[PDB]
Amino acid sequence: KNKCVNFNFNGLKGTGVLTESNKKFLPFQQFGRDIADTTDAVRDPQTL
Amino acid sequence: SKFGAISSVLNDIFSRLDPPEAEVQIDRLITGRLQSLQTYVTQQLIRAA
Amino acid sequence: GYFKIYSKHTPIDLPQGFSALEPLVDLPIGINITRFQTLLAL
Amino acid sequence: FNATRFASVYAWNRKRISNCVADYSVLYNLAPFFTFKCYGVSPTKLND
Amino acid sequence: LPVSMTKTSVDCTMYICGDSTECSNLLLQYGSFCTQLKRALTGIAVEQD
Repeated sequence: KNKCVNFNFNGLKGTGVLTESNKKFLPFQQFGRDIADTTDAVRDPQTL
Repeated sequence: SKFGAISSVLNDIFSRLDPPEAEVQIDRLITGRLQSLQTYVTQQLIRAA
Repeated sequence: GYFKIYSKHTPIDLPQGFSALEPLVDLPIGINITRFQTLLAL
Repeated sequence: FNATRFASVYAWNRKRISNCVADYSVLYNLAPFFTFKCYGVSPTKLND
Repeated sequence: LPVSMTKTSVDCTMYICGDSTECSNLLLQYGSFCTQLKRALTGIAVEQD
């Protein structure tokens, strides 16, 4: 985390920085998408 | 927007389809985004005038 | 082909308030449903 | 894939596959598989 | 009476391709569209000033 690294989370490929989250997601949600299909947040499939 | 393709994000287009096949969708997306950007630039030029 | 069960509990006819339904369980199998019936515990 | 009996075009079988690890490398490795067609997906990119 | 606007600069790679590396190799075959867009945006920015 906290470094520009290529991420591959459950088929989602791209380049971005992973930082510590402060937002609370609901237990049924798994992805947070911004405007115009912008993937802003994601959960870890290993440690949730 | 899909711009006539099967997906809107090209990162999975390059990951699911082979390079010989994904080129059509990539060129379609590039043409659509270039047309959108050119329309935006024309509107901005009219606004600037 | 997937039966969805959405529910939400709110303490209290139906009031004029607003409340969304949160997903609880997503059954990945679906069948041909035409009728339904409830059950009581009198 | 190698079942003993297969259904006809009417009342065809359907199995639910979940919570496991798929490996499509054994499929195209078999010799008598003549036709291998896909729509929107590539055979090589089935492992990622 | 308005006299000025917001000077906006649009990048070609981050908009059309985003973070894809295989996409940047295909924009070079289309010519100098981005050269026209950046020049028009710079002209608008100088015109507002």
